[PDB]
Amino acid sequence: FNSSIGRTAQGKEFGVTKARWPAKSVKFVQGLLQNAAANAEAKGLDATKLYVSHIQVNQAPKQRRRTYRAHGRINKYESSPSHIELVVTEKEEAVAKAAEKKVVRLTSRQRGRIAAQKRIAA
Amino acid sequence: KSLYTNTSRKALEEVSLKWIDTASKFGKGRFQTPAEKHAFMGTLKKDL
Amino acid sequence: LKDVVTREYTINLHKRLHGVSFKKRAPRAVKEIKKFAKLHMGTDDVRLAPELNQAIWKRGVKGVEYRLRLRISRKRNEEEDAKNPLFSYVEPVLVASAKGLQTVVVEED
Amino acid sequence: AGMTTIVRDLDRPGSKFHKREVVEAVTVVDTPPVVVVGVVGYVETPRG
RNA sequence: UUUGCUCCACACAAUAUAGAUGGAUACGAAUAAGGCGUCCUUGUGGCGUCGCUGAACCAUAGCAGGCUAGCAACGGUGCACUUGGCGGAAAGGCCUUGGGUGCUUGCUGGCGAAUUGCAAUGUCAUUUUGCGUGGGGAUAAAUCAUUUGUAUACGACUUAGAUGUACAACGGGGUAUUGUAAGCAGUAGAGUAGCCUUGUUGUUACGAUCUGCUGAGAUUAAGCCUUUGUUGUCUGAUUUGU
RNA sequence: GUGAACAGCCUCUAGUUGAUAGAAUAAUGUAGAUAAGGGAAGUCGGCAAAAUAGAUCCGUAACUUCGGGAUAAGGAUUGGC
RNA sequence: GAAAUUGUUGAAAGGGAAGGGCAUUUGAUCAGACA
Ligand SMILES: [Mg+2]
Ligand SMILES: [Mg+2]
Ligand SMILES: [Mg+2]
Ligand SMILES: [Mg+2]
Ligand SMILES: [Mg+2]
Ligand SMILES: [Mg+2]
Ligand SMILES: [Mg+2]
Ligand SMILES: [Mg+2]
Ligand SMILES: [Mg+2]
Ligand SMILES: [Mg+2]
Ligand SMILES: [Mg+2]
Ligand SMILES: [Mg+2]
Ligand SMILES: [Mg+2]
Ligand SMILES: [Mg+2]
Ligand SMILES: [Mg+2]
Ligand SMILES: [Mg+2]
Ligand SMILES: [Mg+2]
Ligand SMILES: [Mg+2]
Ligand SMILES: [Mg+2]
Ligand SMILES: [Mg+2]
Ligand SMILES: [Mg+2]
Ligand SMILES: [Mg+2]
Ligand SMILES: [Mg+2]
Ligand SMILES: [Mg+2]
Ligand SMILES: [Mg+2]
Ligand SMILES: [Mg+2]
Ligand SMILES: [Mg+2]
Ligand SMILES: [Mg+2]
Ligand SMILES: [Mg+2]
Ligand SMILES: [Mg+2]
Ligand SMILES: [Mg+2]
Ligand SMILES: [Mg+2]
Ligand SMILES: [Mg+2]
Ligand SMILES: [Mg+2]
Ligand SMILES: [Mg+2]
Repeated sequence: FNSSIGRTAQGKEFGVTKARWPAKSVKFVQGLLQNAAANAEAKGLDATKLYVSHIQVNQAPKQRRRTYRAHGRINKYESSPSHIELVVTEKEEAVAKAAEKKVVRLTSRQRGRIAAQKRIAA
Repeated sequence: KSLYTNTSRKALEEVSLKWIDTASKFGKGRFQTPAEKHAFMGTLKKDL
Repeated sequence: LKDVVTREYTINLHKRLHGVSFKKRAPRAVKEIKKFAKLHMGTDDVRLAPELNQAIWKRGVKGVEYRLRLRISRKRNEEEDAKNPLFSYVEPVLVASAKGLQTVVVEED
Repeated sequence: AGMTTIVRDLDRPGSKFHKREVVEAVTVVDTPPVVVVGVVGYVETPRG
């Protein structure tokens, strides 16, 4: 949602010409981060490890409202509201390995080259 | 340095300056030297 | 650090106000001062004494004087902890002519 | 730096202003001795 | 921002591949003329020779090529090294010296090979990347923000900013623009009043304007010039690796 | 108050200071303006714009239904004390 | 609690549209079938 918008230098930080400062978003999002930092202190999670894991937002049911256009005509004039939701998580390291073991399957002319590669060589 | 030699007569003319405007270009200047200035107006309420 | 200081400055408004649209000049004048205060003290927080306001709007909107003698007092902020620990406070200083006065430092008390 | 004006005689044997004074405008470029600090050699290559 | 980078070495792990599988094997010029050998007087020369295709040339035998002995040669060749030289058209390749070392199918021997079961590509090239190791080598900047105006709709461009011919804020001097400030004084002033001690300038004042101090006063970089004075500031933010 | 004036412009009383803001000041605009020398050559055409303007005084044509035409035209003067 | 349509995550492709047909490489995924 960017087309026909300003250009600022402050966007080189993310590789982008067009970039904004939409206050009333920030304030609603950071007022919801703040709410998870609560719930995490309350859950006993290490407040240092925390990283935002999931933060989607989709459309909330609109708001009607009208506007008065030329020659005695009405036009919609709608609010566009939002569901936000975020999830923070204790960061953590590693994952080890562990998986299958690959069930190797090779013809009799294919175990031959094998068990001769040992008989023949190292 | 130019990229061809000009036989332009209009070039080769060996010019010789007579006078060079030293009068201030921050207005309608009259005086080249403060010399010339003090010499013409006389002395003022600051000064000697 | 801090420092807690008061000095008395002049400011050329005329230069900072040259060109400015009339109905905006005296408002730009106010603002320009605030600007002038952070240049010197370092403080985002800047307050103008209501007299300094009159001192400004002395001559209607378009009629700001060219020069203004100011008292910029830097002081420590108090209560509900604002971002910065400090603020400025501009007061007008009763001089006959603001011409040719350069910046003095005020020793207080 | 800017321009100024000059007065000089003229040597256009033919013109109505031959051996007469004329006043011409002249710019003036500030040109303090440049300093040599490196050297480069180039080469012809079927590409340039 | 948790030991990050780079070049040399191996180790694992990935991921790819317009498509290895003995060798891209170097004059130039002519074509109703040339290649090569050879002789000479060194020429547009004498003599000879070749072509008629690279079907050539070189290489090619040994567990996808193992393990071994010996003779004859004194040759070849693979590798790491060292000497001297050449190459800028994209040089990144060529050549030459000298030791060391493996191989030699130049020739003669000893041993091995099955059972991959009658074929199943029967796996042997080189791509880029990533993770630890240790053997050298190296210790920057760019961006936001602030700022200049040689630039600008926004981005962009052009300057500046860790302590100095630094930068800003005032102040001073130059440079300009206007046309003589406020104040004070006067025997300037058409003139008007008021108290007499009714004038041998009678006095107190008042009067657009005038004159003096006064080319004075005001303004002057906001895209003028300059500065030994005055005062202040001089590490916030983020990003980047072959 | 100026002035012919309930005009315009400024003020007393009373009433407002309501009309999204902030930063800039590119092109192109809308609305307000000036421009050397020339002066309708512009354009369908003076479209637009500009010039005139109050008051006092001098001066005033053709034509006329004698009522006009007529502020015709053309001119001078205008503060302050 | 379908669709149009939207948010996040996962995979894949994209040198002036995208979608489609025959065929096959590649990756992912799945049935059946042996005895
Ligand atoms: Mg567009
Ligand atoms: Mg637009
Ligand atoms: Mg835009
Ligand atoms: Mg409307
Ligand atoms: Mg209606
Ligand atoms: Mg084998
Ligand atoms: Mg000038
Ligand atoms: Mg000051
Ligand atoms: Mg302007
Ligand atoms: Mg690290
Ligand atoms: Mg030859
Ligand atoms: Mg010879
Ligand atoms: Mg010869
Ligand atoms: Mg051959
Ligand atoms: Mg053998
Ligand atoms: Mg061998
Ligand atoms: Mg061999
Ligand atoms: Mg193999
Ligand atoms: Mg330092
Ligand atoms: Mg400062
Ligand atoms: Mg005078
Ligand atoms: Mg005066
Ligand atoms: Mg005096
Ligand atoms: Mg500008
Ligand atoms: Mg000084
Ligand atoms: Mg409106
Ligand atoms: Mg800007
Ligand atoms: Mg015409
Ligand atoms: Mg008109
Ligand atoms: Mg005019
Ligand atoms: Mg007239
Ligand atoms: Mg008169
Ligand atoms: Mg339901
Ligand atoms: Mg496609
Ligand atoms: Mg298909």
